[PDB]
Amino acid sequence: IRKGWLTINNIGIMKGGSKEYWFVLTAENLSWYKDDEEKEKKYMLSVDNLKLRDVEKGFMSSKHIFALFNTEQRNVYKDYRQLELACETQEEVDSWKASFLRAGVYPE
Repeated sequence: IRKGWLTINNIGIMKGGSKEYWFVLTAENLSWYKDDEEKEKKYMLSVDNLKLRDVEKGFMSSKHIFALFNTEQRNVYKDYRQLELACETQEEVDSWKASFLRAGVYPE
């Protein structure tokens, strides 16, 4: 539904803390790539089982932040703080959230 660059701020210390990844959001799958060639298909998140979450006051609010989480299945994607995602502006976060809603991701 929507493709573009998207930063993750919660990554295991053996790789790095913050890195930009290519993200493709569809109703069938949420596919994450190291680059914009759409060749690696490193992993995919579930669309219908995944949920959007807002973050409470107290998080680092210079970046615009939201989160992806799942609780119904054992496959919780390693729960890197319930897949916290961040963008430079609120418009990117809202466009992502709307794309998740169109894919089939339910609101909180």
